[PDB]
Amino acid sequence: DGTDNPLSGGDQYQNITVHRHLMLPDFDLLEDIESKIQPGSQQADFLDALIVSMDVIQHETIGKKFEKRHIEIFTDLSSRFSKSQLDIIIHSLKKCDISLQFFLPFSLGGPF
Amino acid sequence: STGGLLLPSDTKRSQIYGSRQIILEKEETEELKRFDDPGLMLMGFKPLVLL
Repeated sequence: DGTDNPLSGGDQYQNITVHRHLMLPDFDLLEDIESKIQPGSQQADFLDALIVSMDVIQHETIGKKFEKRHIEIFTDLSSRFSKSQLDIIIHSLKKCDISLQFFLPFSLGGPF
Repeated sequence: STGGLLLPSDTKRSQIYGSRQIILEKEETEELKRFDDPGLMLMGFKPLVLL
């Protein structure tokens, strides 16, 4: 609905909310995802969320080294993307040597 | 806390994950691992080259 992002400048980085930081998961987050069926009918972007995720990964990897840093994506991809920077994020991900995995809804291409 | 003598129904089962305890009955644990009556259910056939 809104945008409580750690970084959000101008029009870009909108309809995105970094809900949690990197620490021990408990029943708090399990409840939080258990009771967040809300739509929040404002679809803006998906790549910006991943860029913010990797940036905050680099931001909060202080005092706690991580051997494998992982990000997963779940997006219908029905909204218009952004081409503000693509090669820059590719280079930043290679220098960060993190291997993302992309997941997608039932849309790959009887009673399913 | 009184010594004495406890009895099967005087006790529960628990697990303390992270900073929270979870409490169940003996029958609750014995039941959550229930899926089927004994016996095999045929799930079709497969070649002896795939296993």
